[PDB]
Amino acid sequence: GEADCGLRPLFEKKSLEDKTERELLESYI
Amino acid sequence: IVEGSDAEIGMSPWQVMLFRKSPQELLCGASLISDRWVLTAAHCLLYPPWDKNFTENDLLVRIGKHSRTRYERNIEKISMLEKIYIHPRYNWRENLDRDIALMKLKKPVAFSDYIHPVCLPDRETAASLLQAGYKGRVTGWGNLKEGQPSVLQVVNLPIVERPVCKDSTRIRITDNMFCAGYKPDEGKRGDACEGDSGGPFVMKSPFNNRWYQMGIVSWGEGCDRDGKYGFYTHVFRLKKWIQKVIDQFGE
Amino acid sequence: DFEEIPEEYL
Ligand SMILES: N[C@@H](Cc1ccccc1)[C@H](O)CNS(=O)(=O)c1ccc2ccccc2c1
Ligand code: NA
Repeated sequence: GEADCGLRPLFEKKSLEDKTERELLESYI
Repeated sequence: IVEGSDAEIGMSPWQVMLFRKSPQELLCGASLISDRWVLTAAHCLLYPPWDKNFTENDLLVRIGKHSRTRYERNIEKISMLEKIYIHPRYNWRENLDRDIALMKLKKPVAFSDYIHPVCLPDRETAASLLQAGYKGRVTGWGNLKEGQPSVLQVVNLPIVERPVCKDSTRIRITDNMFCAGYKPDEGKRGDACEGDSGGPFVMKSPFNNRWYQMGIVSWGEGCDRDGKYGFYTHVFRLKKWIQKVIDQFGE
Repeated sequence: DFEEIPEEYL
């Protein structure tokens, strides 16, 4: 897997959440 | 995408558009897995019953996009293909088993706020996250109904139980596919639709906060129909073929 | 329907 893969410059990288990723996290029960 | 919403800017920086040179048109979606490799669905390139068979020179890839139709000056990077690889056991005759393909770009694309690769899962990530009820995310510029979006669209959809998937269709379902979508009881809606194929079904690991590409938008019977689900290529199950292609032919 | 892309790409 590529070192920095899957971390988004305008979100993960600056620790901002997008509008609906919490819905995903809430689904991982 | 049907019943989705507008993407935020830089929300899906691995989203790639497959774009036909002549006529100039959207063929499919795709995703960036490294600076020289783009992943898509085999049927976006080869589907003989509809006389579809693109070679490298028929196609361009457009990375960093948000608007469907705009040429996004200083934001997007358009790339030419060096070579296309279609899974040797891709089954276009029967059920789109192994609906996967890689495209190698002629030069590295430069990463930016708008351009960044997605992770591919490992066995443990797949075992952990590919569970009925767990939601992933589908993005694309495809039809808004079974009309067309101004900007990249997004919807989050739950993975559905294997039996339910099979009981929804007369097509023979393989272990290289999973379906996702809300049930009629579940109230909510949403689906991939025409033009979204090849694009990524992704999930964000709660363990390392990374986005992983779990599926590739493969097929459905209509878009957002009650009692029907979208089918996705199971990326981990085909990862050895991926690694093989990249290791043999990449640098 | 699509905006014209630079000809360097075509
Ligand atoms: N958006 C398309 C995707 C597609 C296009 C061409 C070939 C395969 C898939 C629709 O989902 C296609 N819908 S379909 O015509 O009902 C269909 C569904 C399942 C199939 C399975 C194997 C082969 C062809 C299929 C066509
Ligand atoms: Na449905």
